[PDB]
Amino acid sequence: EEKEILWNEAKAFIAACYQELGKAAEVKDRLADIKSEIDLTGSYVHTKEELEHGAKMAWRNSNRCIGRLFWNSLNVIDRRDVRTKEEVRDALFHHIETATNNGKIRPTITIFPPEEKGEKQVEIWNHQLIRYAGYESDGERIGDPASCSLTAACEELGWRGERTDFDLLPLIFRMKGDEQPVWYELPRSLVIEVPITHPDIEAFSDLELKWYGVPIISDMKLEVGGIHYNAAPFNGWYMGTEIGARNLADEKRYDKLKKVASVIGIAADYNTDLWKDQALVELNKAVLHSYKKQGVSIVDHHTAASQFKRFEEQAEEAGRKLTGDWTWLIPPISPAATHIFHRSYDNSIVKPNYFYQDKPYE
Amino acid sequence: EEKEILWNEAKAFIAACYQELGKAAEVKDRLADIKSEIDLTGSYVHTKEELEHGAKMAWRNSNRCIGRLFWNSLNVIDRRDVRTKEEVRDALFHHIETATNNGKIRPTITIFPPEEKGEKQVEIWNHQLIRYAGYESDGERIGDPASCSLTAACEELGWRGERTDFDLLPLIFRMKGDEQPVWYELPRSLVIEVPITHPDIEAFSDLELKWYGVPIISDMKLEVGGIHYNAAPFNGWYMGTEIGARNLADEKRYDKLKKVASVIGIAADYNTDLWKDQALVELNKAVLHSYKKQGVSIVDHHTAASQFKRFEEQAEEAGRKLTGDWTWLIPPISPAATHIFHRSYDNSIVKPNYFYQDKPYE
Ligand code: HEM
Ligand code: HEM
Ligand SMILES: N=C(Nc1cccc(CO[C@@H](CN)COCc2cccc(/N=C(/N)c3cccs3)c2)c1)c1cccs1
Ligand SMILES: N=C(Nc1cccc(CO[C@@H](CN)COCc2cccc(/N=C(/N)c3cccs3)c2)c1)c1cccs1
Ligand SMILES: C[C@H](O)[C@H](O)[C@H]1CNc2nc(N)[nH]c(=O)c2N1
Ligand SMILES: C[C@H](O)[C@H](O)[C@H]1CNc2nc(N)[nH]c(=O)c2N1
Ligand SMILES: [Cl-]
Ligand SMILES: [Cl-]
Repeated sequence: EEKEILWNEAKAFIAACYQELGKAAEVKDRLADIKSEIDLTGSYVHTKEELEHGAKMAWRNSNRCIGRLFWNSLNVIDRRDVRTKEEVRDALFHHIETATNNGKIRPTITIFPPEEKGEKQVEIWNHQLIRYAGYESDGERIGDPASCSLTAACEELGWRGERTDFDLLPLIFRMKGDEQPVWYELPRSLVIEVPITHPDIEAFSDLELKWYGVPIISDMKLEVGGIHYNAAPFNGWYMGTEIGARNLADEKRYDKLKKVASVIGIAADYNTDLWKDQALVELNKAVLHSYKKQGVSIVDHHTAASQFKRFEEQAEEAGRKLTGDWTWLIPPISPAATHIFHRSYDNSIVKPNYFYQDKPYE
Repeated sequence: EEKEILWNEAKAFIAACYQELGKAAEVKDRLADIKSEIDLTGSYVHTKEELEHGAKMAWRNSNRCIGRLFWNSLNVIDRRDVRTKEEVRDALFHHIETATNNGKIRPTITIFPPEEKGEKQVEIWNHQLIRYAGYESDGERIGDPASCSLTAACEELGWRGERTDFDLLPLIFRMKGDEQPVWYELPRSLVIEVPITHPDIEAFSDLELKWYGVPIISDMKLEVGGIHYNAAPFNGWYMGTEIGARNLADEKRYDKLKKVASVIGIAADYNTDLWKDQALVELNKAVLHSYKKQGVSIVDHHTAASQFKRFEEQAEEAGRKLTGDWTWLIPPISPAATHIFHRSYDNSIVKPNYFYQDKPYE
């Protein structure tokens, strides 16, 4: 059964992929090769062309992503050759360095050996390669609450955070055959961070806010033609609202709106004053200003939705069905000011794609 | 078949309604009476108790409405006795007067005779009882574009608008047996309007914006126990974002954000400045300020979502399933600042309920 699933997924993927690459005449022979390989080994190996186009198709098919206009320019790094934890560490360090590109962010994915029979070869524990620790004791929170459980697991492995609000978590991953993950501190020279200041309000620096430059999602499974790449970290650049309307604003994250209200000089006393809305706008202006001033890539939500509109037009022109998740594509501020809010999207799942998988901790 | 549908819908409604009213022992005899009445007449007549509770249940079941906490205090006016167009006009004038209540808005529904065999007795053409006309010629728009088609139809019936940006449309409705609807100008003494000013920015009055006090939806069908009340206008009060983030802001409505930007003294040149977001916040603060200053009821979106949270808790406490449409319940500004954004809702349709119906014009 598992073997039949693989072959059916393989057939669909190779046909579509080779059609897109103008290789339709080669499908028959490639599918023959594959069936034999599956018959003998219980699996098959993608060509570098298949793996690269597959990762790009997976991005193109991600219903929740507003940044898909740029799917075809994804930089795919093939690391299916790694066998040791030093090689994984160095590959993850390299990804950070080349994706960061001195601030001019390059969308990149590094692809590690895939699952064999559901057995992982490399298991990454981080949610993002660069993220801040979170702590709770004594009732008072320090850092990013979304990182509380992983931070606690790292402190079970001999690591200790300084307990600032912005401790960088170490890389943490497990190799097939090892019982415990290993961890490595991130070299600070690799990690660009951006201090948050406001273009007009000098007091805004009093909040001492910062965020990291490059979001690199490292806990999703890339599925391509029935092959499960559970370890394939990827990055784009931030849309500013992710930082300003969610990471720094959510009550269960950094919860900064009352402090923002205070430094911008407005009362935070009455719902009818819309002080939360006003604070959210100024915090989001500060995030965009600060990234731009630092020379780190970022996109505002209006420009992002305009880009997504072009992606919709591109799909229609290419004769491709468009899929999307309206509830995630709308930005969390001024959503009715974007075209997204005023149309609907088919939320069907199409493969290749990126999928959630169970956490190894918790 | 139609008759079977009616009986099945009647059974479900009477059982549930009488259960809620502590009248469970009367269900059997009432259902007997009903089946006979259906058998003889092809229909049945609600008691005043059934009609009143039915309208309230219909509101409670409206998935898209954030204001449902107050469903049980709906003021139901029974006008199933009307037979003439003068009686309909006077009933609609009365609804406006008693719902408006000098600014302290009372949620109210007036219920007219229902469809008989799909044949309407009274057919209301207005989308809302109080709404502004819209015109397009010469390329330039005047008034509310959402009213363009109905305004054109009214001008086919001998009415003529002054072509200001805020012309009040007349009431327009058709009686069973008449080929054309009749129209009646609204007495201005019945219509409260609110000029839009800003609490801190004096220049805001230069925009000369206003909106009407009471939104009274008059084109939906109330369905209760298989009976179709196609004419049953209802009103609550506004949530401020409806006016400030949509009616005055949408590009296909009054499209005022660039003018707002100008009077609040910010540039409207760069997406990264978030000038649309800032303009939206100040316009929405002005709307809430102006309604409050005029003594007209209105709710801000933060308070409304807090009320909706209580509605969710009330349902769970009463053992009632909650249904909702996430895509409409989230407010169009700062939606992630409300609890609504962070949970999900079952969008199942439950009756009694309010439904769209085909327009008689267009
Ligand atoms: C180039 C810049 C990019 C931008 C501005 C962008 C923007 C976004 C945003 C704003 C989200 C919503 C995230 C959230 O609210 O937590 C998102 C989701 C997503 N993006 Fe993109 N994205 C970009 C590139 C990429 C790349 C390169 C990939 C993969 C190759 C990717 C795959 C996804 C996926 C899978 C999700 C869904 C995550 C989930 O369900 O939790 N995106 N994107
Ligand atoms: C008491 C104050 C009320 C408030 C603040 C309120 C709030 C709202 C809001 C903001 C919407 C979304 C409208 C839009 O975006 O166009 C809505 C939808 C709705 N409300 Fe309420 N509402 C209230 C009372 C009522 C009443 C009294 C009824 C009926 C008896 C009602 C039935 C509905 C229905 C049917 C919709 C959906 C309209 C559609 O699908 O187009 N509401 N409500
Ligand atoms: N653990 C799960 N999933 C899960 C649980 C909680 C949260 C999440 C994801 O949380 C998101 C909340 N906003 C955060 O996602 C971060 C993200 C994802 C994609 C793009 C993001 N932003 C960017 N611009 C980019 C990052 C990388 C490329 S572009 C950020 C996932 C599971 C569910 C079922 C089985 S496992
Ligand atoms: N014509 C249709 N429906 C339709 C078409 C276009 C638009 C609409 C409704 O437009 C809404 C856009 N936001 C406007 O609804 C106005 C509204 C509805 C409910 C509550 C509203 N606000 C309030 N606070 C209240 C008004 C009355 C009680 S509370 C406003 C409905 C049909 C579809 C299928 C068959 S007919
Ligand atoms: C396509 C989309 O569902 C549509 O534009 C909806 C979105 N959510 C909404 N929500 C409310 N409250 N009112 C609306 O008119 C809309 N428009
Ligand atoms: C319940 C709801 O679907 C959930 O909170 C979603 C809403 N839309 C979202 N949209 C984005 N882009 N990111 C998110 O984390 C969420 N959260
Ligand atoms: Cl993030
Ligand atoms: Cl309205």
